[PDB]
Amino acid sequence: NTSKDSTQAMIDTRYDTMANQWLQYESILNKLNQQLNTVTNMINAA
Amino acid sequence: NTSKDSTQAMIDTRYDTMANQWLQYESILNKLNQQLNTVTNMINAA
Amino acid sequence: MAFGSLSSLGFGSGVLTQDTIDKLKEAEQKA
Amino acid sequence: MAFGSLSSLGFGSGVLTQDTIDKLKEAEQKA
Amino acid sequence: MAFGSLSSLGFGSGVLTQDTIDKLKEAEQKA
Amino acid sequence: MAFGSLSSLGFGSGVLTQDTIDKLKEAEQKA
Repeated sequence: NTSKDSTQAMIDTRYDTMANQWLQYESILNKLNQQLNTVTNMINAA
Repeated sequence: NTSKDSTQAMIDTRYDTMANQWLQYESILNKLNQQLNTVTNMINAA
Repeated sequence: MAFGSLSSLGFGSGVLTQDTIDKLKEAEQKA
Repeated sequence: MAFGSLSSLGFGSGVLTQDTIDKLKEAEQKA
Repeated sequence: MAFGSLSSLGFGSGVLTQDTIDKLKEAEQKA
Repeated sequence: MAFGSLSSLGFGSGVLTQDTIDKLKEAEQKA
């Protein structure tokens, strides 16, 4: 049980950072989508 | 010509930042792809 | 793994249908 | 969820087949 | 025309590419 | 524009062919 729990910890250790990465690029693609909409707002405006 | 050049400046102004965003998410997706390969390297190793 | 890679990151790929609504309702009910 | 979105609203996507007719018949029978 | 109809209403169908960025830049330049 | 959005960011979508090689060669030649 002890060894299994150790490896279990290691398992979610990776995927937690991966979740952080997912939300990270969610924010980045929100920045780029909002900025594409921003240049599109300038395209429509300017 | 002057006014046209002003708006021309405004044009590339947006797309320069957009290029920065593109390389930005290139780096972020490189981080996530390398980290997916990292958790995959742990999956294969561990 | 030297080529282990993925192409994109996506969302919302598809079209709304009442069936999808029902699936979401079931998931919510469960959780 | 900031990007949680769907693209369209659709209907009738597809082609009629006797198999679909049979499925509808079964659904009606049930209900 | 009794069957003249369309299935859906859609947007954003696709993936961003620098090529699309260039096309948008050209369109803006024109207009 | 409230829905003006794109789904993904992608690369390398496709398969190599000698034709693509020729196209790249032409582009390089030009530039």
